[PDB]
Amino acid sequence: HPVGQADYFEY
Amino acid sequence: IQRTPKIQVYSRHPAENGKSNFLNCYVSGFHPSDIEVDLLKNGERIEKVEHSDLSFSKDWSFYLLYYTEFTPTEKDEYACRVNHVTLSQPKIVKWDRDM
Amino acid sequence: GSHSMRYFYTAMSRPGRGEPRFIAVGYVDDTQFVRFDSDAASPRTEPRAPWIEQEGPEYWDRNTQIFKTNTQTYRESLRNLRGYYNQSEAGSHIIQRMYGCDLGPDGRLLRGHDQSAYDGKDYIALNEDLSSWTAADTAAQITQRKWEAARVAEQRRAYLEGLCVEWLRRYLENGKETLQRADPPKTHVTHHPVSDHEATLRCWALGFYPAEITLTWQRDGEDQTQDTELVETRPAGDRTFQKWAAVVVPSGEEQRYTCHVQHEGLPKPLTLRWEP
Repeated sequence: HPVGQADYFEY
Repeated sequence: IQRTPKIQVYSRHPAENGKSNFLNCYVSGFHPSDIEVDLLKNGERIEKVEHSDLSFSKDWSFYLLYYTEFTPTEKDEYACRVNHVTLSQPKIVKWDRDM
Repeated sequence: GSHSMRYFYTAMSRPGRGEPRFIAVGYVDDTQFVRFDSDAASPRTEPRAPWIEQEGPEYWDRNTQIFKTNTQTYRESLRNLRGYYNQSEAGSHIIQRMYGCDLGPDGRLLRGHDQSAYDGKDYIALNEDLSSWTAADTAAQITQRKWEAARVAEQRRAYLEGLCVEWLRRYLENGKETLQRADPPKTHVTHHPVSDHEATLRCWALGFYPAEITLTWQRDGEDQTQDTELVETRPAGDRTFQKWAAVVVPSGEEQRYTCHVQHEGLPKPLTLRWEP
């Protein structure tokens, strides 16, 4: 399962 | 910068004349990801070739497997033809059943 | 043995040809199990291994929500990095990201990974401590600052030590007949003269899983690294992999050469010779 919310912030 | 593709052409199973098999062209080590790959039978493009989903290696270079069903014969010639931004001309690699 | 899960994201801009494409694939070891492609007619998370099909609608819905959200976020990120490098709007650029967890043979976390690249070069990586970052240049230092301010590492760590391991263990159980089965290489040595006084010995390995393998030639018991032609391990299309290693030897000296094969699926390494 991929990560969710931890990927919210842009580079 | 950019990395030119490595190319291997080979069969899924050991080749036996008259027995159905899969013809593979594996392209790898390239960047960026846009790439054009044709499988050829006696110089002509095979229709309906399938390919794997785009992924990449630990060094960030991309790889794809293109494949189609084929029945090898003594006389039929097979090849893979690849173009990429790094190549001034398409590169053709012939199928050799010992490689 | 040891096992890993990884997701591989590629976001690619293409000015004048629509919005950037986002693709995600997921792997357990050398087995792909999911895909998502924003360029699909109807973008959705799709199964790519039989053992994942048993997951319920909520699984597929959540995955697709995540990848659709990422599609948008990575488009913004592409824009941001174009600016960090003072690049024009004319060129195509690529962000890649690979993350996931490694387990040891006891099923315990060995370590986590979360690494990104821009145009094929290292950009930023989560350190093994899962707490600090390594930025490759002054552009990535901007991302690092942003991610430090928002405590991103803490969230990545929570996933890598928690859900990542939990789901990987679940997949390993559901797919145990394949994911936990090593198939050893089928091996042979071929011989072809290249002239009157030299011949090629080629050592083959076929039908193996996982892809990790070591294939070497020795002459009189000495490694022949510089004289060996080794091809990249390549997929057969039936889950298994193939590799060969070749040496050109003086005619009459063939029996001085030995091929050695190591693979998870072999109890003990193989030693092979050409058998005329």
